[PDB]
Amino acid sequence: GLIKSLAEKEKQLLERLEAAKKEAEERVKRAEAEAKALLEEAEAKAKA
Amino acid sequence: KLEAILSQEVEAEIQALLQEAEAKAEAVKREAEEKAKALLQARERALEAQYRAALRRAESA
Repeated sequence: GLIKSLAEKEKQLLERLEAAKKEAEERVKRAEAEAKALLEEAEAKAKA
Repeated sequence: KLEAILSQEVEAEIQALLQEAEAKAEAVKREAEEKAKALLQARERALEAQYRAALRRAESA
């Protein structure tokens, strides 16, 4: 006599999991972006 | 109480992921640094050759 417990709890724990995956990706990216920018410096030196 | 268990179980996987996803963000930085070193160590060496040749030529000349 109250489906709001299991219904509306699933849709917050599942949404909290997605936000975990986002800042998992949107941070692991940053490391790959940092890498690009490093190997640019790795030329700026070589040409210098 | 149970449920607060289920919520103490998620905030746990969602550090496992965030631990896995910042133990690659180094691996990317390691292999990128171990790249750049080697991408400039061969270059260092190349200039010697291109200079060892150029000065010898200029000795003979």
